[PDB]
Amino acid sequence: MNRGALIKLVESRYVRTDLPEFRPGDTVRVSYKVKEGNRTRIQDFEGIVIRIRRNGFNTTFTVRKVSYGVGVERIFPLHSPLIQKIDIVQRGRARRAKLYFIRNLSDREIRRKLRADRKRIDQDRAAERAA
RNA sequence: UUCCCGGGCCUUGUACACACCGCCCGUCACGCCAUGGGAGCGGGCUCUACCCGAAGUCGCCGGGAGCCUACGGGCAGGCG
Ligand SMILES: [Mg+2]
Ligand SMILES: [Mg+2]
Ligand SMILES: [Mg+2]
Ligand SMILES: [Mg+2]
Ligand SMILES: [Mg+2]
Ligand SMILES: [Mg+2]
Ligand SMILES: [Mg+2]
Ligand SMILES: [Mg+2]
Ligand SMILES: [Mg+2]
Ligand SMILES: [Mg+2]
Ligand SMILES: [Mg+2]
Ligand SMILES: [Mg+2]
Ligand SMILES: [Mg+2]
Ligand SMILES: [Mg+2]
Ligand SMILES: [Mg+2]
Ligand SMILES: [Mg+2]
Ligand SMILES: [Mg+2]
Ligand SMILES: [Mg+2]
Ligand SMILES: [Mg+2]
Ligand SMILES: [Mg+2]
Repeated sequence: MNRGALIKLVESRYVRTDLPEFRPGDTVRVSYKVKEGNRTRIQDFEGIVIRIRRNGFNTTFTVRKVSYGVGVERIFPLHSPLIQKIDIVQRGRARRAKLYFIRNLSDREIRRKLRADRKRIDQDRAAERAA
């Protein structure tokens, strides 16, 4: 038997392919399904992805933002059915996979440390030319 | 005729005139009032140094690059 393939097989029913590719440092908008009262709604969480934790179907990513003077971090399963869509709002270029360090940085310092990833921005623009 | 008691005349000092049985000082005791000191406690104002920093004018850029061309330009946008 191949235990890995069995697991991949169980996971296959839940795997997602509709979400855009992004890297740590990119700024991302996650439209997330949420439950309140008496209804469910979609709430956008927009911020820098500081971490992508890979384990295939089980990979998760972490998005950090400042909300009314307070740092907030959300952890999302990359294949969650509660993510309606993810929008790339900016491409950042980091020089490491985990950006924990920006927790200690001023907004000004972060803006210096993560400059726009012009290579991947151009790529986005080259695509998005629809036939 | 020094002393005690009463008085008369002259004079002298007096913070006494209720007139020396006068006036009056301070502790202590009780009561009230205001202030000072006092481990500290609370608050107001202020000064200095540094960290972060909105809006905004100003200055640079405006390109791996968008839009308007009015194209040796402008706006977006970026930096300070
Ligand atoms: Mg396994
Ligand atoms: Mg199998
Ligand atoms: Mg909301
Ligand atoms: Mg942020
Ligand atoms: Mg849905
Ligand atoms: Mg006599
Ligand atoms: Mg006589
Ligand atoms: Mg006499
Ligand atoms: Mg005398
Ligand atoms: Mg006299
Ligand atoms: Mg007292
Ligand atoms: Mg006192
Ligand atoms: Mg006192
Ligand atoms: Mg005092
Ligand atoms: Mg005080
Ligand atoms: Mg004080
Ligand atoms: Mg400091
Ligand atoms: Mg400053
Ligand atoms: Mg130009
Ligand atoms: Mg400007």
